[PDB]
Amino acid sequence: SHRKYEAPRHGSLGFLPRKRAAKQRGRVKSFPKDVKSKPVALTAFLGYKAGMTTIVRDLDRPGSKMHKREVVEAATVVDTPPMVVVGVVGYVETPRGLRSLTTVWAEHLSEEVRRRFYKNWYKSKKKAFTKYSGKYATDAKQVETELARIKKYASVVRVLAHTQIKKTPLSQKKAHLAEIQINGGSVSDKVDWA
Amino acid sequence: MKYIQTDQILDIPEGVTVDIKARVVKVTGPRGELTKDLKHIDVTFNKINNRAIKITVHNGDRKHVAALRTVKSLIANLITGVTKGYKYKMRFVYAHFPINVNIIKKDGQDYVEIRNFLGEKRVREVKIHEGVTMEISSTQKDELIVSGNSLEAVSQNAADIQQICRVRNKDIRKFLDGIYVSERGTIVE
Amino acid sequence: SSTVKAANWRFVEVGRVVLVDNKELATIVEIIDQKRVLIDGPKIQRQAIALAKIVLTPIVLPNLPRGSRTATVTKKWAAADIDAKWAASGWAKKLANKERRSQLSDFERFQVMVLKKQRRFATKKALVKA
Amino acid sequence: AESHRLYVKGKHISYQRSKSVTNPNVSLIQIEGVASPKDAKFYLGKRIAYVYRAPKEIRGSKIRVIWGKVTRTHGNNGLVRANFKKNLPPKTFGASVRIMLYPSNI
Amino acid sequence: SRLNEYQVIGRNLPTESVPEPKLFRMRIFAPNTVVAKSRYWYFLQKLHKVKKASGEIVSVNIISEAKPTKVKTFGIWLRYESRSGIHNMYKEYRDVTRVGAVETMYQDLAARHRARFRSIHILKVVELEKTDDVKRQYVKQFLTKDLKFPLPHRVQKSKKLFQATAPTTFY
Amino acid sequence: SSFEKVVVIDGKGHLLGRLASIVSKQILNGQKVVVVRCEELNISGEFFRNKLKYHDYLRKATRYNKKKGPFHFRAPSRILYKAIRGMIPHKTARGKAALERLKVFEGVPPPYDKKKRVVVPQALRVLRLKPGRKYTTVGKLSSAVGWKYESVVEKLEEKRKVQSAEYYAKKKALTKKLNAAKASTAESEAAQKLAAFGY
RNA sequence: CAUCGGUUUGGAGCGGCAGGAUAAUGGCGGAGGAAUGUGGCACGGCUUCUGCUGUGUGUUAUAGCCUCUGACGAUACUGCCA
RNA sequence: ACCGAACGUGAAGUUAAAGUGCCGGAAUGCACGCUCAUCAGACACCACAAAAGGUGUUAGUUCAUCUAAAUGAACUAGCCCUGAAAAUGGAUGGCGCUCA
RNA sequence: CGAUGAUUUUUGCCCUGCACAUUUUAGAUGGAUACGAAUAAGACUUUUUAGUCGCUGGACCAUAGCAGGCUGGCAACGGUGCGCUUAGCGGAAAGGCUUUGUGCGCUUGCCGGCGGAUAGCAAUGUCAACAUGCGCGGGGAUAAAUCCUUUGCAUACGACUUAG
Ligand SMILES: CN[C@@H]1[C@@H](O)[C@@H](O[C@@H]2[C@@H](O)[C@H](O[C@H]3O[C@H]([C@@H](C)O)[C@@H](O)[C@H](O)[C@H]3N)[C@@H](N)C[C@H]2N)OC[C@]1(C)O
Repeated sequence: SHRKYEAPRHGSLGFLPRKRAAKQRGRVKSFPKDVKSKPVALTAFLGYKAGMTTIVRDLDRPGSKMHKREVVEAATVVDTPPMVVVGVVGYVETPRGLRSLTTVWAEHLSEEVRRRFYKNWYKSKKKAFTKYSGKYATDAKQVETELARIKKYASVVRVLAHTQIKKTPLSQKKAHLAEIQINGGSVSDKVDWA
Repeated sequence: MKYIQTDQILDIPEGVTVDIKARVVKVTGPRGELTKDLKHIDVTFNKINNRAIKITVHNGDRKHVAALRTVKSLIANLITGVTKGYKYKMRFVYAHFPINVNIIKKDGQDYVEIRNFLGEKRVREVKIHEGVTMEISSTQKDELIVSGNSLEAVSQNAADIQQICRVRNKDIRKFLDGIYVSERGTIVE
Repeated sequence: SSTVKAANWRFVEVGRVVLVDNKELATIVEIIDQKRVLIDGPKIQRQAIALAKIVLTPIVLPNLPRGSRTATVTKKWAAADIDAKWAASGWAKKLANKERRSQLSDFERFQVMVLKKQRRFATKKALVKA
Repeated sequence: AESHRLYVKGKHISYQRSKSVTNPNVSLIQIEGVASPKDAKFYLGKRIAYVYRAPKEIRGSKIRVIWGKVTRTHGNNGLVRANFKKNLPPKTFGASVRIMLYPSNI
Repeated sequence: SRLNEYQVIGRNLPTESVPEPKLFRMRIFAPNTVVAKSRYWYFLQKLHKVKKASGEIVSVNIISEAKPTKVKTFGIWLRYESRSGIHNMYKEYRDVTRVGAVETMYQDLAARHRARFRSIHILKVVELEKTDDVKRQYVKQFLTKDLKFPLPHRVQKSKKLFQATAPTTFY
Repeated sequence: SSFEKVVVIDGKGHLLGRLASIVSKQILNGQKVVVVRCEELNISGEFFRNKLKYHDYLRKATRYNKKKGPFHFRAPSRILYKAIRGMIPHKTARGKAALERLKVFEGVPPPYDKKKRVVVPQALRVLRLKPGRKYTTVGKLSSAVGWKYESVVEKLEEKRKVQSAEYYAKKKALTKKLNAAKASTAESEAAQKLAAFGY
């Protein structure tokens, strides 16, 4: 028999499953659509949630009852020290979706981002990226060939960047590394900016 | 019943040429050039001479044969549009509120703008199709003139204007306001 | 001028020469309906047949009256030498060459291979010389 | 030369069967290049070999054979029926067999 | 080839009242002689009050076409039974024999009217000798001067499953 | 009719179900098949009708848990795959081994862009349908029901066609030169003697 | 592998004989006829009569067709062959 | 429980009813038509459909008007369309099929 | 499904030239032989007029030699295998398509000389790619993860975020 009385569903069926997130760092599912005619720029930035506070403002909404009047509003502080660019990734269109072609890294990586590649940093020999660094030292010609690859074939260019977590009060020493998409300009301009 | 053969004759006047190849018709005349794709119909063509063309359906049923006079009329409209041109005229009809009509160029694109239709604050903008020219008549009040080489584009674009001005939630027998086609003809009568 | 590309179909019509069973020639004497024609020829039997069972050829017997009897067909056919017209076409030559190739013995196929070898030697020489 | 073949290529298609019941004692065989019963009748009585490889050497060889013979034609498309000394195992549905040219009548 | 035309001649068995009973003939379109005699008795039992047991078949003979390689137009008069009633109709066919036209008629009534063989009586089959006698435009259109027509869109039947060249439908 | 190592079918202009039945019997009998350009396949019937049919397919889903239901694949090669799998005893080991002999692709990816492609006349739309009948292109239908890569495939196919046309121009020039060379050596002793053999 | 005996499925099988309207046709010979009327001829709108073309007339002409029929000769179909 | 056929253990041959695009042994076989459906249709028992409509298309019947280039009326019955609304997602057995 | 970092001072690991040997195989046995598009259309020629072609791949390429041996000559300056080397192109899954020069062969384009037997009148009468292992040669590189303690951005327990 039918429900005796009607009522809306409890909860949304669009946020299923209600499971634990796969990673603590939240990933950007989709980036803003690229506009070639704009200047080359980053589309995202990583920070650390510090807390909340209260502010006072004058409202500017004509027709509102609070127009030209003070309002009190909650607000959130995000601790955002500058990020460090350490690499670049090129993506090619395929009939199966975006596929990463190659990854190119900077010559020097700070200890806080290199800690990201370790589960037991204190017991390791710290070998991460030590042979890669020699790909620059000779004449960097291999690095430039990889970047030329990205210019020739990629349609989407994202930069690799990490937070400077040691400028925050956090006791965590591992930095957070993320891909941030470069929008604006040609692919060649994107690679040069990276 | 599959009539063994049906034929129609295209009359091409002294100042036009008709090039047909793989059911693509290209009609050049003094006023320009028009082209129509007929790949969706199974027909064949023969050049009788420079003034006539035979259009033929072999072993066709009732509907296929019905699609032969249609082809003749479409190509004949191409001819008469590239010779005489096509002009439709629209009269602005209203009881109380005048209908403000303007031809504008937003983003390099010609638009017909209709203002104050039945006193509404909404502004209606209808895109002007390529190859079609609109014009406010300076010899008849409250009249828009729609002209071009292609009868299809001209008539569809006049229809777009007519359809954008439909009265809602009122007795349309009483509220006759609109922009209506009042004359269909050629530029060169 | 106008220049409309017309079709270059072969027509079902009296005098049209057809192949029968990929082997024998005939000519359409009369049309029964959309699907069927009466055919006759010097080396067949006069018969009504379905157009789907025969193959139209580009050759036409000229000025064959509708309904011609076997004697008339034979006389017109001999006068026009339809067989010579057919045997000169590439279609007939390809059929004849297929028939010839299917008659080879093992030893004849061996000879074909060696002759092709000599042919190929000369052809490559002329190819570089080009 | 570089081709040494003296047999005609074939495939093991199926057993004789109705919709639900199979008969392993008769195999259906497709002979390459054969499209009609008339062409297939050339091969009636020809010997068939299914040649396969086995883990264990016998007489120093890992190659083993099941011998049969073409018995009659099957259907209208040139398939044939075959009888093997031992029924071809059903895992060989789709495998290749070798139609000999002997006993020859040419 | 499905059918043959027969004459079937029969009479009542002789009695004392009627020593020489009248011979009757029917033209029958049948697959074989057994069906031909069956049809003869069927029609004789309808038309007259006679039975098979009190009569006899006198002769059964194939009637061959007079001119089997002359193109003709036939008119056929028919009585057939529909799902709903009983109707008369007249149709025209082009053929070189009467049996060919009758076979085409049976196919045509099966196709357009769902009339099975058991539902049809053949009233009369006549070779139309003057072009003015041809009444139906679906056969009349093949009786015009210098009739010629192409056969557009030819489909070639392939022996192989896979073709290495692109299809063509020219002809 | 010959046994090939791999048969590569150009899917352009083939009717879905007829090609599917032919391919199913081919792979069941031990022949490896690759079908390319599945977005160029055809289905008889107008587009709107086949779209309605696909939406009736989408309507079917396991009520108590949609994740268990039928999985409605949208890409054209998967539409052909669904047609083929329906004609295979895919729940047996032999059916699985037959399906492993099959590959289906949008476009013509490597290595098949440099290999010969064939057609199947018993399934060709231009040869099967009556000339006036309406039909659907599977690529349009897929895009209407959620396939995301119509434009990527179109761009890549244009690039492949440019490269293939340049290939063909070179092959045609070489063939013309070879024909001249063989014409220079006609009426030779070997040429005449081969002509006596039908060659 | 060969030959035999039993059962059985085939071949583009080959050949002899019989029947029928002692096939009907066709081919050949004779008489009669007409039209979806060939040649000829006349009237034309278009082709420098460069299949021009259409319409009329009438009956083999610079094509043919249809009906009836005379004497020969086959074939199809059906059946038989110890 | 219908159709076919009734059963010792086997070899070979041939069938019944039912079938021969794939699932599935056997033809994308030969042939004449009809049908296009924004709820087509698809095999007895059997897994239903009516009264009633259609200027969709096809073939027929009977009248009538026309050079003093064909058309007008009434009707018949085929396939197709409307009439045709139920509850988990789903069943011509499935795939799929449109000169099938 | 992809990109990328680092991959054990153990005699463990990577790459590479061989040689011998073992397992495996949904099933080698000359060659998977590359335009695109239309189909009431294509192509070629002269020209946009006409002619011709297809009407199946029963095609094309390859194909002779102890499963292909050993030796001689003629004509050609070609064809072809392997091997170093050169230049370009290919990112859809490129992993392939070409190309320069150069050393060792082969050539059935033509003509010779020598060998095959007895596996007995057939018996797959054994000739493949892929993988792995072991022996030599050549080079090359020299880590981490988990437990444990810790944290509380986490938590029923596992798991997770941290630090050592
Ligand atoms: C020839 N006799 C027909 C018989 O075949 C059948 O007719 C169906 C008819 O009912 C169908 O039509 C009906 O049924 C369909 C659907 C439910 O099947 C509905 O969509 C449709 O609206 C309805 N009118 C029609 N589409 C086909 C005819 N053969 O039903 C009985 C009948 C009308 O007498």
